[PDB]
Amino acid sequence: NYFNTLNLRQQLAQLGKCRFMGRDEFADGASYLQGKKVVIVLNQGLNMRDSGLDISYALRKEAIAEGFKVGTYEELIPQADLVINLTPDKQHSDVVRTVQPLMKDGAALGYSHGFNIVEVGEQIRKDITVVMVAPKCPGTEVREEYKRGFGVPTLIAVHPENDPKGEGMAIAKAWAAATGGHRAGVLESSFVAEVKSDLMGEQTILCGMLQAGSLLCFDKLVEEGTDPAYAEKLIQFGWETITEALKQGGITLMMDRLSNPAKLRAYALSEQLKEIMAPLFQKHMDDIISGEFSSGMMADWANDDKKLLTWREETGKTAFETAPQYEGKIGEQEYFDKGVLMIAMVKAGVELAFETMVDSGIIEESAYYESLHELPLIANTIARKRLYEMNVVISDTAEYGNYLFSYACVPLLKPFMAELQPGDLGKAIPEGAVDNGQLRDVNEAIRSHAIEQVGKKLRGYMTDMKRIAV
Amino acid sequence: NYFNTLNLRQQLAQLGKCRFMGRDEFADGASYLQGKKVVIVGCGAQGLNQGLNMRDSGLDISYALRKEAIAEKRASWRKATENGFKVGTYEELIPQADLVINLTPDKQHSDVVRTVQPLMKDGAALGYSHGFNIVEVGEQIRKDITVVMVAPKCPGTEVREEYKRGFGVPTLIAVHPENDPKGEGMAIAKAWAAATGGHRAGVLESSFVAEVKSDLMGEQTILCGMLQAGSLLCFDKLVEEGTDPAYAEKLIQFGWETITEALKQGGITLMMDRLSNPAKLRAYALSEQLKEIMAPLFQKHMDDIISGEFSSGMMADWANDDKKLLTWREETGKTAFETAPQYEGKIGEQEYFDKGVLMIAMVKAGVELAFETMVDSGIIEESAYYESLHELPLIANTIARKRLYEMNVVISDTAEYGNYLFSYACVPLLKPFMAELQPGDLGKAIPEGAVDNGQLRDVNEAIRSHAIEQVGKKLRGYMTDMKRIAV
Amino acid sequence: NYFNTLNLRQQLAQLGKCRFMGRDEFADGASYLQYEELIPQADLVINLTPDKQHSDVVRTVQPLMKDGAALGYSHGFNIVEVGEQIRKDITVVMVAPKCPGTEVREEYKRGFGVPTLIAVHPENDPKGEGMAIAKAWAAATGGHRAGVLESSFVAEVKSDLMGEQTILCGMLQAGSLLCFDKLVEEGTDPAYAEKLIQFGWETITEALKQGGITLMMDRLSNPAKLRAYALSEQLKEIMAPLFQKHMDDIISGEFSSGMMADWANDDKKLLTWREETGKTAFETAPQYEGKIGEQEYFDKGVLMIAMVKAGVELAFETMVDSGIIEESAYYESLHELPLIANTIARKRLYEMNVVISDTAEYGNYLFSYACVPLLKPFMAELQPGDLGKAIPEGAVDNGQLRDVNEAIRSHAIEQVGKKLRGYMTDMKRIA
Amino acid sequence: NYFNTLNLRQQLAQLGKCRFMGRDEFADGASYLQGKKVVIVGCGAQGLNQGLNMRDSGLDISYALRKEAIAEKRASWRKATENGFKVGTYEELIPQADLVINLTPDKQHSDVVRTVQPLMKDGAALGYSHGFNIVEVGEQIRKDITVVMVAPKCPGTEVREEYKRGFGVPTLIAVHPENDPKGEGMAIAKAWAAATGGHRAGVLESSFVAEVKSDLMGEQTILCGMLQAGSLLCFDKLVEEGTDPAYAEKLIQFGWETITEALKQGGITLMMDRLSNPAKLRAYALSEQLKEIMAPLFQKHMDDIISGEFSSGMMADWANDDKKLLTWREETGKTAFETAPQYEGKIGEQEYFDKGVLMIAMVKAGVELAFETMVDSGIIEESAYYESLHELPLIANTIARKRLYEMNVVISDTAEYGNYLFSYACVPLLKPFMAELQPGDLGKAIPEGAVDNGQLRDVNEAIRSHAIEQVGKKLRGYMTDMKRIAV
Repeated sequence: NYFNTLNLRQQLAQLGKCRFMGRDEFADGASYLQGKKVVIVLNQGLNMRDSGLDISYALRKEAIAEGFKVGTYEELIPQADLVINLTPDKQHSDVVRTVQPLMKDGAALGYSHGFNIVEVGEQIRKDITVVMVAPKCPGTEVREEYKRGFGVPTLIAVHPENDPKGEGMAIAKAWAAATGGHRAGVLESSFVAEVKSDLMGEQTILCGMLQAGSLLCFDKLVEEGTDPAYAEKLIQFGWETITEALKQGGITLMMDRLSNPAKLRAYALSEQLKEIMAPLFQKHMDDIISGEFSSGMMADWANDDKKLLTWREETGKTAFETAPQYEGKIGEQEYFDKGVLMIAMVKAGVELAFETMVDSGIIEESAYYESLHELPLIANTIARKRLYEMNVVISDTAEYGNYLFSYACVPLLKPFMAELQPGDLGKAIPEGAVDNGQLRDVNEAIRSHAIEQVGKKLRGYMTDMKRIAV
Repeated sequence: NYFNTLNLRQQLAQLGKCRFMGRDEFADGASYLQGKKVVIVGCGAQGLNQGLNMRDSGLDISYALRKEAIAEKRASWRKATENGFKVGTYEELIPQADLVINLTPDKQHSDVVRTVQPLMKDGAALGYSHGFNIVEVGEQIRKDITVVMVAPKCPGTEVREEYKRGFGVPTLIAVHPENDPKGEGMAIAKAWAAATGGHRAGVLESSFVAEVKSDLMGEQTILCGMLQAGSLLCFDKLVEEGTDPAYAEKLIQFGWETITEALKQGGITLMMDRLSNPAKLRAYALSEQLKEIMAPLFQKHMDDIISGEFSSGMMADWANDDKKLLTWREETGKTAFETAPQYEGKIGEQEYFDKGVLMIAMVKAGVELAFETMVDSGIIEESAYYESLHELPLIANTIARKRLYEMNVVISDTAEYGNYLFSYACVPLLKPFMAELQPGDLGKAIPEGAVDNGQLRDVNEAIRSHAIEQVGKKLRGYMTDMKRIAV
Repeated sequence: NYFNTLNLRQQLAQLGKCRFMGRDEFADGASYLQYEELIPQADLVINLTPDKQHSDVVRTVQPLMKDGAALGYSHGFNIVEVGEQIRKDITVVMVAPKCPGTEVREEYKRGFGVPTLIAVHPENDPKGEGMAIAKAWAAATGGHRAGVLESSFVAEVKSDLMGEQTILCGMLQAGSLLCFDKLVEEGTDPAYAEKLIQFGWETITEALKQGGITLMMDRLSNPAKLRAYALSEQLKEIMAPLFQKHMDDIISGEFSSGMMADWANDDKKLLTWREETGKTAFETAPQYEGKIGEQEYFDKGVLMIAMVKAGVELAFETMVDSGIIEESAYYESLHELPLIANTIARKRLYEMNVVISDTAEYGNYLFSYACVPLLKPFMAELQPGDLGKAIPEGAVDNGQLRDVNEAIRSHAIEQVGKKLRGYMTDMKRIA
Repeated sequence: NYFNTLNLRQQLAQLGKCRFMGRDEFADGASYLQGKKVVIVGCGAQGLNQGLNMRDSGLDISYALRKEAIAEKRASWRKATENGFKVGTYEELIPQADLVINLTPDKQHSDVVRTVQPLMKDGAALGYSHGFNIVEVGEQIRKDITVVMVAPKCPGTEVREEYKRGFGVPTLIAVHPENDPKGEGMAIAKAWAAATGGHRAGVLESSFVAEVKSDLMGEQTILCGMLQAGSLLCFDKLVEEGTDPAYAEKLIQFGWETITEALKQGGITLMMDRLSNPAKLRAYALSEQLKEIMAPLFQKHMDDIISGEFSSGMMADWANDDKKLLTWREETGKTAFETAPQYEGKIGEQEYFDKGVLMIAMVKAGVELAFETMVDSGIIEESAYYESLHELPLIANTIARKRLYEMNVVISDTAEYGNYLFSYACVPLLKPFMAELQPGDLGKAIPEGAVDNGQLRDVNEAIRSHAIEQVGKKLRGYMTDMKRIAV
């Protein structure tokens, strides 16, 4: 909607904003927010307090009728310098359409995600400064990391249309610092870049790939013997185990945890998935860009979330979701060795998401964070309570997206599955000799990928930031 | 229209295609086209010229014209016959053609293609020099016809002059994806290109969309639009401030050529280096102020070009008997500069630089801005470089030959309309800017002297550090080697 | 000694001369160049006799050589290590193919060739046609087909001698013995242990040939790779002073002098070591009848792999630290290692020491009889999986794996290697 | 002596040590010395500077003077005490002292330590500011004594001046391997360097050998030797060609400083950039000719510095009562340039450039040739830079203050000897070159005007593509960051 009012050059200009900000740029912290009253509409407030800010949660009237000054809207919004609205996507219009009137002049509005501004096309009072601070973590590891004296990497942005006194960045950086983001790393992006990539990631590989992949591997393991109790155990904690290597060294390291002959097959499966799934990944990115996605989901918002719930149904009534969990323990290496197709699905999904985004004007640095960086964290979720936990930790917009994709992906891959060879999923592939040349050329192609190169450079930064704990 | 039926991802894909090909990729020269019947439609300048080259290259070239042209002893008809070419009618040469090269003016493209297709056999190839008919008009070519493009990077006849010197002009080639049934696009495309001599100087593998958008932006912005605007703005200023008209017109007519020659040898960096330190810094300053003022107008043109608002607009004029094109042509021809007498005496090379500080700045400003705007619209640097700097020295040569009149005559009608569309906007835009020119900006040299070391250092780096200077150095290198192989 | 008459600057000059020529510098080809009876009527002479009887040859060949004639070498040892003088009218050049055996011919017949080095002596190029002859000569051997390096007599000798007596042969011999005796000593049937060693090096270096150390290490399981890495380091740490000693004596000429002395002592040391070495268990051991899977040689040769990595790096490093060019060091501390491994698989150490020059052999022994003793305490503390058995394939520390992988492919020689191999791979594509 | 005891490999090892350290590598600063006895043997300009610096840094500093020097309150006594510095004798200070900084002239170095060691406790450290003692003389220090070094990259007293400004001077620290028992060398050296504020500009982790060998080369060539030979040669030339002696004396006295300042801001690149194009072209050509002629001489110097031929020869003179050093000093002071009257009128900044074409070229030739010759001898580009360009501006400031007299009086005797050693050979060497200068090379400006585009482009690249220019921009970039930290 708002994105669609821009032209190619203007969309591209915004679509490609994402710079890793230096440590010299945060030589102030939450300074610009010192003294000023900050009204949130926990994760962050708790952290910001320890930074020296005046946090105050403004709960709903009905809620505040049945350690911060938990007051209300009119009882806080007026003298508020920065209203950090963190309500669900489906209700931003209302919240913002009731909070603005109460907001004083020269105040700033705070967003966590840019769906309202960009997709819904919300109109904010020309004197209100609109900004955004979104930490890279599906859960609450932001507050946790804050305790360890460190923090999670975060993205900041300031809507051009609403930068009255030109103090958007000052507030943004201040807010980010208060959350500890400057400790890990802050990405100077934009509302448009954040929304398109975010939607792409979550529905295509961060959650979309993991749901379809879980319901495809489990179901397959069962069709091929395998004790469902044991199966479900592999699928539930697998993603997490292989993705932990992914977190430590990218796709490169993840592939190296396999035996050379295993790896090669994994690479082979990887390339085949990308061949099959490419069109779907594209369709998803294209619909996000054209605004066809947002438009469609919103139709469900006004239709009682029918689709969003109907899919909740089937999801909860799936073999995997409703299956016994093996009691015995499974070795770490066992999840790799037995999860060749899973590793292959990760590589293909990560690479395809990355590539599709970059082909749509999104900068690599940005695409990296939305197609690989958070993949681990979301995996940890399933490794706690199957898909259920995932579709609970993530927003409804994410879940809606995941279903939209996964319920299309699964069928698409039915034939492919019906062709798996022994060793692909379930039984391990024995280490052995392999063509020296093929091993060399394949190992190179992997670490040579655009996401492995930037992922390295980016992981290298976020590391030097953790070095500084003095 | 066609571009408009594409989504963000698809447009970007096309917009970004531009690879400098390897000399070895043309090992078969024009062989693929050997023994084939090549029919050229429209014997204009580029038409006749490409014909001569392709003939000298051993190809089978014959010109096809509307029966009326041949009947009326029209000029196109005489040009062909007087040049020992086989000239016939559409129904007489098209039916057995393997390659129909449409080199008629853009306005006529749709009509030409509408009568030539029916006569074209199955599997035959249709060639263009500009992708306007395909991208902007949306022309639908029969499914079995292969559509390709070969666009020599030169405004006039240098493509022939260079070929006679055993060399050539750098060229762009493309093959429309929707029309490559036998997958022989590139084969035909490379053959034709080599036939014109393009492989000797360098050939770029781009796309129809990338060629149309970048090419339109360049001509209506820095390649022609800026030169006209600048010539008029600068000449007038020169006279207003006292300079003798006859001497002022000489300064402008040959000024561009002299300073762009330096640009040719070494990009913006060298052009600026010809100036004295204090003069350089001022030029730098002026160009930055100029880029601030013109950025919106530059952007409007690029935006309108990307959105089809420009083609749509010009097509409106096509159907209006070229009213806007012709009225602007006539007006531009009545300008003081176009009629001003030319200085009798002589002007030294360095005088054009010293007395043309603003002209140098306009070139720098226009070049970077056009390049920048294009790259910001999804066009790849290589393309942007060729359409916002490479051909500038060539257009300047045209002006040094016969004022603006020559430029507008040499360039296509689409380029002429595009130029005017920008010119009649850019001149007013700069009125206030010109009103504040300081002494030395234009007309008089800035006394040589000391300059702050830090500033000269910072300005020298700002110059050669620019994206266009980087790419330029590289791309000029390639072309210099291809030319280097003149043995 | 010539090299010794030069000063630090003049030495670093020669020592650092080595440029990988291009496809273009070989357009003419052998076109330029197209007993006492032939000696006089000769355009160019090609002395390929052993280093010991080199001075003599020239001392009888010069007199017969016409004026403006050219003299060619294959090892500047006689020019650099031996203060050999030649007529100022004689143009001295060199063309030495980077291959020990005879693949210099086997490859030519196939169409390709062996990457060869060429150089011209400073004070011996009056007509200034050194390169003309060298390029034409080398071209006639098929060198331009694989790649020819433009180095110098000094750069050639100094690095050539360090390579053969260190990683190319010295490490191979000492490694074989140390490893064979250790296997047997730990139980392993001597007939089996014998095949492992004889053919192990060849199998291992094959990967090394295709993708340098990186690929060699990649053939091992992660846990085995990590162990091979550690063993590699420990190893370099210990052999360090020895490689340095060898490189240093080759620079100072303490080596060339020591061996030229044994030339007067009727190759005493050279033959005492040639014999003593044949009495070794490995040289005189029964060969397993059964078979050993390609992958077994890797999984059961961890310490063997470590010796190669360590040896190649340390040799490469020590050469660069003495003023030798990277690419120059690559072709003398890794490129030829595979070719020599083949020799050992063909006929144990006997074959190797027989193929390599007498100088090469002498050097090998000088290192072996020193290295072997040095590693005894090391070997004594080995662990299961390190040699003979196979470290079971399992999980490893993501971080440690990742760091080691990068540590391995980040080494200088691995960088140059990937590049140089690429060059040669494309020089071969041109056919 | 010592350096000669090492072999090719071993030499190159030490010879190639010199890496720029990270800002945070000095988090502790000089806290490793806070609470220890810091004694400084011998007091002079250099000494007092550092002491006063480490003083404010917070370190117990004392000055151990000779027996007589305390009885008749000599210069050293005065300078120290007057500043409120704790003074004493060797017998009452050296013992129970953690760090004994030997800041005395090289000529007396051996003897100084040959009396200080015995009194030094166990585990005590012996610092330096030049390794001529260690490297050039077989000075044997107690196996238990740690030998470190901290030599600031400034000939004058800016090490103290810049410290008072809250900044510092890039310093080069090192540690003799043969004397690092408790392996605390780097810990101390690092602290010492921080105590002089050196970490505020940039601290280079090098070695005793790299320092000596490079430090000596630069001073006797480009850094000083060239400046003296250049001054004399040009002054005599300017006068011989008709420039008023008083004006010529001023052109030379203040030219090196002016030209060299631009050098300080942007390396050879910016320096050349201050000249007019035709002038830049000529300076460039003169630079090449000058390097071809002086190559053997620069080489000889570097070579003798390595072979020990230099240190050997100078030490000989030490015993001969400094015969040569004094004779040359006397001769120099009688040169026309040193006694000539200084023009009273003002000379514009740009004039020093324009009329100093040859001076600029001499700096280019000398700088590159020195750098080139050092690198060709195993010295790292990083180390070659600081000793063949970084300090040139500072030495030029000296001459501008009091002709060559001041230069020679500021630099050490070893430096002065090296200078004369080179000068009195360079001057006769360039006599025939000077006889061939063309109009404009010296004393008169070369009028701006046209120049071949390609040529100017080429020269421009050649200039900024030189090795020293590369490392230069890199290093100067680092030092500028440490500088930009004015927070």
